[PDB]
Amino acid sequence: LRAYFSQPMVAAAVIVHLVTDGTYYGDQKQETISVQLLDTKDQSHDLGLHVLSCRNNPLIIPVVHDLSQPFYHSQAVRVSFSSPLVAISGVALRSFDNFDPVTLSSCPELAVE
Amino acid sequence: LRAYFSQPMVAAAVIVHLVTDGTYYGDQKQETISVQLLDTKDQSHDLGLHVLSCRNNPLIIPVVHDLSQPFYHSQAVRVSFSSPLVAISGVALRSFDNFDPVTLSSCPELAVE
Repeated sequence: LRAYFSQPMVAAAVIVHLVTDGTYYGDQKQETISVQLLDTKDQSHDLGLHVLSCRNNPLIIPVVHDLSQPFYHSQAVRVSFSSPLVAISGVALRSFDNFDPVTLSSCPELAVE
Repeated sequence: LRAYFSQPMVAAAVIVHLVTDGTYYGDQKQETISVQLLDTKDQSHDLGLHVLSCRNNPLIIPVVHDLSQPFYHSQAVRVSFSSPLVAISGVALRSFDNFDPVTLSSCPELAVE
């Protein structure tokens, strides 16, 4: 599931809202969702495998970004799952409202004798 | 080794400059250094165990901060090691020069008919 966004911002977290866990009524296995952030430079950043629970309806996936590496804008989110009973109502991107960390990294007379 | 800093800022990375690996001439074991960032609220954040090498002389330790969690100022760095031959010339804190991410998270007439 490839979801695009109008304004490419940083991704503090990815909110994935589901209405089905994907669990079949005859199978006891749990269902996992894998989320890859996509940049404006078309690069995939893995966010890992997460199980699906109705208790965690708006799944919050926290993006752990290394502060030495530069921040990057996020354009698309690819959610990869291997179960056809999984349903997603909407995918959200969480950003910082006060600042954009990507673009932020971009008088009298003085007399000396 | 508890090193304090004058201006508490964020810690993008910790630079630990060494002049000895701590390796004894009769022992083949490597020597590890553990670094804990200390906050202004007096809380320890673990940065892990790192081996000491003369090739990797400045020893840039990156800090992987989860973007959902709030940023915190760093006051002190505690470097814990269990070998008496380890020597440290200086401990540095790497921050963002353009912005402080902690404190950054803190007209005409309109006529309506």
